[PDB]
Amino acid sequence: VWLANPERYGQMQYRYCGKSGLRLPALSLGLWHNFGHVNALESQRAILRKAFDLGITHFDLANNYGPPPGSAEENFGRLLREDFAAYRDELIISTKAGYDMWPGPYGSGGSRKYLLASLDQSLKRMGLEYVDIFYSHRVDENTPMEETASALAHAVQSGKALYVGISSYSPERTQKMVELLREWKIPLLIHQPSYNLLNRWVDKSGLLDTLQNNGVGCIAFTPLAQGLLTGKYLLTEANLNSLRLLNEMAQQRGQSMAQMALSWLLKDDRVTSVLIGASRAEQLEENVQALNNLTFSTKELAQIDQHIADGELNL
Amino acid sequence: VWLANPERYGQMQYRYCGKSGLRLPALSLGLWHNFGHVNALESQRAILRKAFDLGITHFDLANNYGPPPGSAEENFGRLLREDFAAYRDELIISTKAGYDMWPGPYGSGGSRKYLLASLDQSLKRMGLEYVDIFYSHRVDENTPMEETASALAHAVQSGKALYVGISSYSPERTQKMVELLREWKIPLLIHQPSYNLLNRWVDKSGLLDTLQNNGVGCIAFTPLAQGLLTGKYLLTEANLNSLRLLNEMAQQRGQSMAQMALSWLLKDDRVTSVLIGASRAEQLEENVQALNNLTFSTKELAQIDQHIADGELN
Amino acid sequence: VWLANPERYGQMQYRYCGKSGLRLPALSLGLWHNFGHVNALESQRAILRKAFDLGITHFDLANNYGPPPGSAEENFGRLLREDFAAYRDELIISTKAGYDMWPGPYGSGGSRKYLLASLDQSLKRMGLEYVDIFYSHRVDENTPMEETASALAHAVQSGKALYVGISSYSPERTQKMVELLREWKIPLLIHQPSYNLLNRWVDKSGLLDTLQNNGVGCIAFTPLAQGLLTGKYLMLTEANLNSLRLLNEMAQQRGQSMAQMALSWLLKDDRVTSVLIGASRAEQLEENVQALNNLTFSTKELAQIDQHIADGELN
Amino acid sequence: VWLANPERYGQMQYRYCGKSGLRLPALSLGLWHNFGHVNALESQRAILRKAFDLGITHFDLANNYGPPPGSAEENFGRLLREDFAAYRDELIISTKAGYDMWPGPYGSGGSRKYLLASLDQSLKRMGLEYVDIFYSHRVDENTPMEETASALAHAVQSGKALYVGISSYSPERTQKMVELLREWKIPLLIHQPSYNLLNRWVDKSGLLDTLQNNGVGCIAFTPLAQGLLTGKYLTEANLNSLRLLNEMAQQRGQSMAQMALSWLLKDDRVTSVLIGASRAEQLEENVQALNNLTFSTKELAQIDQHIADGELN
Ligand SMILES: [Mg+2]
Ligand SMILES: [Mg+2]
Ligand SMILES: [Mg+2]
Ligand SMILES: [Mg+2]
Ligand SMILES: [Mg+2]
Repeated sequence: VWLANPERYGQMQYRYCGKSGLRLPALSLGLWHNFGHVNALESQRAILRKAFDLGITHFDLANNYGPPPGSAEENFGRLLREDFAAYRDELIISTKAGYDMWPGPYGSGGSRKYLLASLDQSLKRMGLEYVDIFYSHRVDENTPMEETASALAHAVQSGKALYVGISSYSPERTQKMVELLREWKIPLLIHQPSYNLLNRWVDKSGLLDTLQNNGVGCIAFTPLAQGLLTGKYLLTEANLNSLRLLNEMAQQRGQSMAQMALSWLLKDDRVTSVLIGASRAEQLEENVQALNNLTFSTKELAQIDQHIADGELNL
Repeated sequence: VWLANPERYGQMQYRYCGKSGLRLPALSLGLWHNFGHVNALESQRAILRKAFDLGITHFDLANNYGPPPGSAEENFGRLLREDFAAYRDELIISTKAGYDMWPGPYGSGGSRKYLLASLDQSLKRMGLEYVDIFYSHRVDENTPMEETASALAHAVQSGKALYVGISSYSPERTQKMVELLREWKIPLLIHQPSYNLLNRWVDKSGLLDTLQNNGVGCIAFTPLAQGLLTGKYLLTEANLNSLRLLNEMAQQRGQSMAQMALSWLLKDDRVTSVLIGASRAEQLEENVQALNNLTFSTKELAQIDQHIADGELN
Repeated sequence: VWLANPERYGQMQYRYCGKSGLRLPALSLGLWHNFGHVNALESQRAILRKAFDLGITHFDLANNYGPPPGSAEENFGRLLREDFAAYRDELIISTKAGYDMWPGPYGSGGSRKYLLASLDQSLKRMGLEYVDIFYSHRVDENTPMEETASALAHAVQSGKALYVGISSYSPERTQKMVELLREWKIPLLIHQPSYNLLNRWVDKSGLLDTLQNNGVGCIAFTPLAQGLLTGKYLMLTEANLNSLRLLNEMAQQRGQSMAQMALSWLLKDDRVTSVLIGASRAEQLEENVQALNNLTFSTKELAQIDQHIADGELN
Repeated sequence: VWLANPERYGQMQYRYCGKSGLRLPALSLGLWHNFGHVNALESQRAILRKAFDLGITHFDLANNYGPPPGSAEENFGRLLREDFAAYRDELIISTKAGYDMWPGPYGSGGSRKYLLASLDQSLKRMGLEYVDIFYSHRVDENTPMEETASALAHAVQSGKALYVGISSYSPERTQKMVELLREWKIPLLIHQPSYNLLNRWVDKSGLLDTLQNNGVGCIAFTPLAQGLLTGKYLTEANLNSLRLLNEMAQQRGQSMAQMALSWLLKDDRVTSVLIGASRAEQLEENVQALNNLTFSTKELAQIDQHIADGELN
């Protein structure tokens, strides 16, 4: 019998997701790694318990997370049953379909066949009646967006998803999805782009403007650029020199490199949340302290950008 | 085996709820207090049985009623199983979501997540396939009403609620909710404001007009002003003085103070029902007698208001 | 094990119901009487089996048929399970709600509460997943027809009724229900009025114009005027009886019983989809279906029939 | 325990169905014959396993396939449970209602009663929660198309079919069905007409254009004209011209059947051809039609002349 920390909601910051009434914690837990069959369940159990004890109420999955595919959803489902039976209505659970999941022409893409069959598979693996958010995981240029939208719509109408999201859609395609969903009287809840210090496509492309204009939230995937924006590597000598200079700016702020990278994303109120792909419980404890310093000077932002340019860190 | 009073429908007055074809008893039972795990089930049983024997067919609940939260729904569900198994289709059962119910950001307010997870919890606690009326229990300024309305609409489309209501919404927000639900071809059935002799926000604000203009019914919550209108207290000296003068008017009518307060709400067609929160069976027998004198003269209505103004009883 | 007549579809006439693709037998069986707990089930069984062996595929019920109320549905459900388990998809089963069924304010009228609670009760009594036609049984002036229509629409969308009907609605109210159901993209299937030789409200009112203009079928209730148009009575006046005697003489000249002529008269053209026969024994069905052998009337005969009705004051 | 061929997706060609995102294999398996209660289940099993091993992921049924009616659905359902329990999400399974299925006024045609009762029967026989495509199997001139379309829409909204199709509808009635389903926000996925070298109503009539303009797929039923466009073989004149067509196939390095299938698949106007195989080896043979999908103008003219001259229509 496990009792979550009674003070779990006392320190975490929650942000409304776009124009919706749904509040996400400013850091959410992603299950892309660390939750497959290659990872001991004991380590997974410690990560989920620590996340919820820190107030992290959103756990982001996809059909193909593991490895092998599906196994993150299976393991999460087991841990939900063991440790979170009383707490499911305090959690926001997502999953997704769009990348390669199972073999053959219906195991990938944006088709109604793949999306609705995959959703049914994910619900069965996780042992849930519904997910809080179902995403289209990526753009399928070969399926008309009307088909994809109408599948997202069916998942909501049929009670298998409370809300729907998209991931890695351009501003123009985001706009079209919002309009198509509005035909079914469903607001697009949320967009999940890759977004961090080193990958600024969402600001350059004007995605953040499209999202605010349509009241859609934004949750940053790979906010730590897969370990580049942590202590980890402290590729080219110029890259590393600029990473060292960024780490010095973080130290000036009393922050770790990772904390500053997360604070940097959470400086825009147009970012709803940042997805932390934590591999041990201590990482969550350290990352959430980013919330202690969310302001940057003009000079700081200019210097950050200048170090990124110098080191050619825009990969 | 319990057999309800065969004459239960013979005396109660029923009112159509706004423009709808649903008839509510002019007095309904509210379960805000008295039905928690802190109250013995035998006392609850005797209240529910008496209410139905008097023709009271509408039982009003909300997710957080108890204490603790959820326990009034649980206890009601047990009693429905034990005593009302043959009668469920003779009852109108409501519940609601909006106030704090469970910890964290999804346990309060107007979101789709909270309303729909809460409704599922309530149906499970009560052992019901659906409720007859599902409410948004209060305004959430931080959820768009489009979202709250769509969640109510989903509850109806999916067969978990027959009708929908709102509680404590301004006239402007109530109008907007009527419009938003009409986009789903669902009429807003009912609004549950606080309304009694001493608190007439619904009238001054224009809400009663908004409800009639849209065919929405009105069920008065705290019609006895939480004891102020029962002579429980017979507060400033001028308050107390005006309460005693009100009680004298009641006595001139052959009524208790509680009975006059209820008759006053029921004096015309602007109120569908008044929600009585009984702690014992006898209170119900006494309150339903209000129906024997629903008439007030112009002079009586003026003198009531004068006493209230004089005592600053607003 | 009971095997229905292999030749059952060979002689019955079927009529498309209004503009729809649903074909009703020109004679249907109604369970208004003879199917209550006051009637032995062996008698009921003989009636249903005979009906179906004659090609009568439409069995018309209502929540309150018995007595007591609901017992016709229960008895029918038992016989369906015992004798018609392989034949349900060959049957058109209807039920209704609108008259007094259970005590109190939700047990009568047109409200969404009553209609939807009642349809659940009926499906449980009959042991069916759905009925083929669900009716509003009568007008409720105190429920808006938008509420009654929405209730019927919900029965269809939820899969508990394939089609919907109304009974005893005026032309103007019929037209409104058609428009209201069309907002849900549902056509009104059918109208069940009382209609027979002695009761021509449907003609005189304009109902038959409304039904044709909107493609709604018409199923005649009490086509034998509760025994007035049979052998039974040959309180009624001497003038009434004299005219009924002369009508029976007309029937005999056509080689028909009075009941057969009364049924042929309704079915003489395409304004009536079916006539509801309320048989109390198997033989009655055999006799009534033979009305189909003579559906033609001359202009002189029609005028003569009306004259005897006027002379005898039989309206 | 049966393990499908790991290389099954490596050679088959898949075509997007109309404007949709659903990819059908260029050859699909039809179960019109060979899957009845008159056919041993071991032979059916070998056929379905071979199909899937070749990458044929679409299996096309209808209520009344057998004989007796319903039996193809029942047998396919058994083989799905035995051999394809892990693979159902890789399959596209259709069924249909429209022709004579059961006795009486509700057992044929286009009515909501028939289509929805029939789909429930088909799901039960097959042991499926839903089919991937549900068809109206033929035109019913006595049911308003609004009724048929609404019943197809209900099958989709209720989760009993992912997509909807029609079969043997004129271009005018096709166009009407597309419009009616669009009122329900459902795209017509696919049309299944009879189409082969000897039967070109779909081209003559304007249908292929109607399908193209509305983004609807086209799957050819009886692509081998019921054995006429194979080795198998009614007049002396007919037989003469079938001999000559066979020579043209031999020039291309094809059997008559391979050429007849290549001819349908020669351009993008056909999504798939429905093969009704009676033994596994036929499928191995027919799939090689994909090796040669090109025809010169001279071949195309010569084919047509042999058919003209032989009376083959
Ligand atoms: Mg696994
Ligand atoms: Mg364990
Ligand atoms: Mg007990
Ligand atoms: Mg028996
Ligand atoms: Mg076997």
